[PDB]
Amino acid sequence: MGPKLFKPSIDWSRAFPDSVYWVGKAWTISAICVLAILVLLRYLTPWGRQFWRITRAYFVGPNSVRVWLMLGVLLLSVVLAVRLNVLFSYQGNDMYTALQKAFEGIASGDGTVKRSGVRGFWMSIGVFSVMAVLHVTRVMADIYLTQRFIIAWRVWLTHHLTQDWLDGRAYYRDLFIDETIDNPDQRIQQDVDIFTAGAGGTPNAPSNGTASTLLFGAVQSIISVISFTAILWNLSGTLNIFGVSIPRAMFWTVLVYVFVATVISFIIGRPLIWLSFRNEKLNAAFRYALVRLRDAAEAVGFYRGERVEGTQLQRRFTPVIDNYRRYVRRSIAFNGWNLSVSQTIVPLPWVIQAPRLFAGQIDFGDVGQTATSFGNIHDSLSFFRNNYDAFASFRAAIIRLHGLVDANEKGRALPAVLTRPSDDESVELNDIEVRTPAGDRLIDPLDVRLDRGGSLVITGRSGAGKTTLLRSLAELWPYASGTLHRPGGENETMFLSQLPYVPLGTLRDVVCYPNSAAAIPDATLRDTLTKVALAPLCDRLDEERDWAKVLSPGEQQRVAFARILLTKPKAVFLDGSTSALDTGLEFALYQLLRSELPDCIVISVSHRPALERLHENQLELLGGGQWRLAPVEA
Amino acid sequence: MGPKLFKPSIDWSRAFPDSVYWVGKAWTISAICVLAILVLLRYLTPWGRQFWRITRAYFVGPNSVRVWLMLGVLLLSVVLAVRLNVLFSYQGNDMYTALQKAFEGIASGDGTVKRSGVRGFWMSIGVFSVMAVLHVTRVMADIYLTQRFIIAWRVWLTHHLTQDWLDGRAYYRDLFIDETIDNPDQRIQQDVDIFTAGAGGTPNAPSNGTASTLLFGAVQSIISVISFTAILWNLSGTLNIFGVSIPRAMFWTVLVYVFVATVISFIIGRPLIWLSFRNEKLNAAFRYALVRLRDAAEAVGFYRGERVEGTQLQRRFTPVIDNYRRYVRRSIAFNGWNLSVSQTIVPLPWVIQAPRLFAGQIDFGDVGQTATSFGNIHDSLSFFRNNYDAFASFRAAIIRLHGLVDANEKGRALPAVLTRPSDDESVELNDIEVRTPAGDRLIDPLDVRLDRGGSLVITGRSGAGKTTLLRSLAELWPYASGTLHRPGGENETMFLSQLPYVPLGTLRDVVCYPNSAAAIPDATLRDTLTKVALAPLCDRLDEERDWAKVLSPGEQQRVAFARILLTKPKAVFLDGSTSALDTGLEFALYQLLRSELPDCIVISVSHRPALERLHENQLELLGGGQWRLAPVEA
Ligand SMILES: Nc1ncnc2c1ncn2[C@@H]1O[C@H](COP(=O)(O)OP(=O)(O)OP(=O)(O)O)[C@@H](O)[C@H]1O
Ligand SMILES: Nc1ncnc2c1ncn2[C@@H]1O[C@H](COP(=O)(O)OP(=O)(O)OP(=O)(O)O)[C@@H](O)[C@H]1O
Ligand SMILES: [Mg+2]
Ligand SMILES: [Mg+2]
Repeated sequence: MGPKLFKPSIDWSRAFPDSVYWVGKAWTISAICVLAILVLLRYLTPWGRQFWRITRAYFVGPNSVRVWLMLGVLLLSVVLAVRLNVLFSYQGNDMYTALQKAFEGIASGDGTVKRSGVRGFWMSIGVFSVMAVLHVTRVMADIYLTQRFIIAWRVWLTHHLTQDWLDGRAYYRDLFIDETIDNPDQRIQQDVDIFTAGAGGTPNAPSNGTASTLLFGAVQSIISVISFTAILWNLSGTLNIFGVSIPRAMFWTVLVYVFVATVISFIIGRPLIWLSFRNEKLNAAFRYALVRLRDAAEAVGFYRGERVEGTQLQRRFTPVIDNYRRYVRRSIAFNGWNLSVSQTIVPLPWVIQAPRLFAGQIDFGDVGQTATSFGNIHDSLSFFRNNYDAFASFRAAIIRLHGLVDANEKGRALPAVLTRPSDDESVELNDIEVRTPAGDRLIDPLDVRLDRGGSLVITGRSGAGKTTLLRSLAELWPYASGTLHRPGGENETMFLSQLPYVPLGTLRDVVCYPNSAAAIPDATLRDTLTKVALAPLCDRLDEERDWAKVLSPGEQQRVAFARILLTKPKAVFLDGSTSALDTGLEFALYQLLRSELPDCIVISVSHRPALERLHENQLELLGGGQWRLAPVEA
Repeated sequence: MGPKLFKPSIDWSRAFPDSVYWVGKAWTISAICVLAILVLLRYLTPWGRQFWRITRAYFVGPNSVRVWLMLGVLLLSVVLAVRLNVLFSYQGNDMYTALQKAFEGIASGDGTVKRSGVRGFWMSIGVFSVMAVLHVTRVMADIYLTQRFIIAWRVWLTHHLTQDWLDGRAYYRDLFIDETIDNPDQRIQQDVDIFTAGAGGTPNAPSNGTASTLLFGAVQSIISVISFTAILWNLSGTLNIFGVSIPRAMFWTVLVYVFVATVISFIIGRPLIWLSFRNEKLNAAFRYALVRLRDAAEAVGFYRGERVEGTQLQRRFTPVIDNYRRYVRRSIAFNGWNLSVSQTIVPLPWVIQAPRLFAGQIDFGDVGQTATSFGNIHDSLSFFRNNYDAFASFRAAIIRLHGLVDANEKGRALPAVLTRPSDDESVELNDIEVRTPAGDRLIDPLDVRLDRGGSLVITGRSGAGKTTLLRSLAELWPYASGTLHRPGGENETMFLSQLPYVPLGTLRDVVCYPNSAAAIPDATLRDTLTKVALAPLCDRLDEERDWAKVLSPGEQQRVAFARILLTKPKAVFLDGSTSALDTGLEFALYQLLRSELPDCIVISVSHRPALERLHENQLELLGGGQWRLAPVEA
């Protein structure tokens, strides 16, 4: 309380050479405990145990020597933010220190403290011109850095998940597992963005800095409590209320005040998670019902069915807007509580340090410098309930993804049929039985053996087990028993489907489907198209329009016979394959196939009685188990 | 500058009875010009001319007497926010007025102004206890109101758009228009939320108040400039810089300072729109390539095609992350400019009103009350460039939707075939010619006439014009010419498709497809299923699993013959319909159809030569135009 002209808090020279040493002391002692508190979170927390299984291999191994070095700069770019906020309070003390001398020198009649109290006011603006360029050049050097880390996380994670999805035929076997999951188109396109952005339940947009990320919004709000506690601890008073006498009231009041409002802020947003998990599923079972309609547009027009289908969208839409009107009724009562507790504390330090100012105990700088600090350590400890709803939707993005990796791990543990390679050319099978998930019986244990040159046709009933035998002989059906010896290899067992399939790309990839695009010489790609009477498609081989609804269904089978000859297998199975072709061109194709390929074991399924002149054995399924194998004659 | 104890600015009694009259004066004079400035925006602005065509009928007509009454309360709940912010400055003047008397009474030796200067300090907290409950009970009474307006906008708009999509067979004819649009599954599920939320390019989440909406963030930032200009205008000084002498410098400096930084903030974010339109299309042509894979899972397994399809996702993914690394390079240089101009103005009023305080011109209240006002009218005029990027993505949500309503209006202006109702039972056609969009010729102008009891089969070549004639006779194909007389009605011309189709719902809707669910008596729904040998599906009629991949393709045709008999038409066309059934059950079905329905004009397309014993006429297409019509014998 001395009548000296002006006393600055710090010397302001040897201030920058001293504020570099504190950063170097507070970097390492933060990092070597942050790694400990993360490693302690991986083991003993059930929302974080499922985190490491999702994104394991990106952090260990040899390639992760660059990710940690990118991560280690962002801790520096947070300590450098706390160190500026300390000096923004140490500057703001001096204005309210100098403006008391500059006032009372006028009323006291002094002429040497008014002249020497205003020299401090033209000093404290001199700090606010260099501590305000470093604040602007930091934030613009922070948006660019944290926008080049999550890109290299997303572009690796959405490649790691797809290769595990379609690795082991797990894109088909997931429909037979017990606790089935739904619409995996959303867990790759959409819910990898929210999981790797870390912000909320919202995808990232190019303005998210470090201060809006759930991991780095916490370490910034823990360092900024340890650093701002050495100032208030030697500033509070001994408030003697009735009863007991508190030694330091201001520092110990906020610590019990935050704790009561923290526990109440956790038992309100408790079912807030499962109301934000259903909203991402009900708005994904709605967008499937339109994509099923769009590329089925031809068959709905012939039926005039625009009044039944109009009921289904209203039946699948109305539980979305009904599961939103009880989700907005929860996130008002929770958000109305964390506003009514962050307002009724703001005129607190102005009344506990009020009578110590009208008496000469302090000198008007400490009131403002106390208000700035109490409005900082209370807000930075208020991070752990004011950002709870933006953690809830994030925790519904970890369960949603973890239900995919642990659904194609249980997708390959179902039984199948064992295959072994033959020695030269033979298709034999010892015993094969197949069933139905209801628990029926289709085929009894049967036996057959075929050699290099041979043929076989399978006829039977209308819908009693004729494709299921083909679905079980390629390791694609779960309920079966037996073995198989095949002429194995890479592409030596070519199947075809009862319904035709085309790919998505250009016309150069529609004809060479199992092979790649450039592995076929273009000089004789067009020549084999003339052998199957597709002359007017020899041109326009480099178009780009979709071929799903352009070609006829009778034109998608003659292109498959071009797919057979461009791979040259030895164990071709094919069913249907002439559902639209007339008689007169079919056996011409078969006499072409026999004369271009001498020895391929043709195994077919047909209904019209005009193919038995081309096969030497015949298997008939009477349905229910009784089968008969016989050679044909005349 | 009087030495009186304390002078409050307003009387603080008859303050609430006077602050109600100003709200009533500032409500109507705001509304009757806001309607004018909106009506002037509808006509003469090309981003707003397309706005009224999207959402026209929700604002005119008889039902819109409730929407305007819901809208008129939110203007009151914004004027009530500006009127509190005026008094938050009129309160904050009094602290810095009283704390000068309370200081200089200590140094001057006075004992009757120190005692009577501190009584003002225990008055200005008495205002901060009632003007802080009304701030909390307003915001929590504002989140609830604006969350029940956009729900009743979304739940009407996403119903208005779908009924216009599939009204006039415009879900199929859009593939023949000139400037084709893509993936209309996204313009209904996703891009109705951003258009009706009004916030940014982000969907709404249940914490958006009035202060985060592009319409009501502007009227709140125009009233709050007219109201805060009567205070600074009688407070600035006459700053005599070298050269000319400005009469009122502080008020006229900010007005030319915002204008220079506003024009520069518009020529930086100029191509920011078309970089935020491509991001919503490239992340919607990626989510189609997985939904095409998921329900095509059977045919890919037989082909082992997991290496070509793995190239296509990487070919369709990499221009998404490449159209993001030049979008983050634009929204840093723009966002680095509107931060470097909202920082270099903040120590301005502390240095223009500095020497008027160390001399006794003003009395330390006006410095703070000037700083609070200059940090308010500068920020509220800074709304029109600090919220420009969140307008750009919104303007890419109006073009994206307007390309849908103006794409099924041009989707029904294509030519077709004219139909007229017959008198009793007759299918005649005068002349019909059909073509191909390349400009080929399929069928010459032909003629045929059929009566009550009759039949016809159409055979021909492999893929030369046999379904296109059926696609043009139901007003579904654009390139055709001619007329038709039909036995019309509601459901008296039933077609079938060459590929079978099932609906999505339960098993009660898979068999009664053009009719509704409850319009069929359940006592005889099961009895007609026994006539087509579907006995073991008579049970389990109320299941819920999807029937796309459960039934066989040979089982989806015998259920269609149950769809025919449950509607009883007179002019049934059917093609294929026996692609999987063996001989022996087919003519049993036809002799069932002839014996349950006596007179229906059966018109079929078939390839196997076993149906000509059931028809009396026959049309043969030789391909290229030459056709022949003849009766069959033996
Ligand atoms: N974009 C297109 N949309 C529809 N048809 C096309 C298109 N481009 C070409 N076409 C022609 O349409 C014909 C399809 O014929 P249609 O629709 O009658 O099937 P189809 O010949 O009856 O098949 P099938 O005879 O095997 O049952 C093809 O021959 C093809 O030349
Ligand atoms: N969820 C299911 N998945 C697969 N098959 C099922 C399922 N439920 C029942 N099935 C049985 O599978 C049989 C389908 O037979 P398959 O797959 O061999 O077709 P298909 O009988 O060859 O058809 P078609 O003989 O007309 O070509 C049906 O008879 C049905 O009883
Ligand atoms: Mg089958
Ligand atoms: Mg056809």
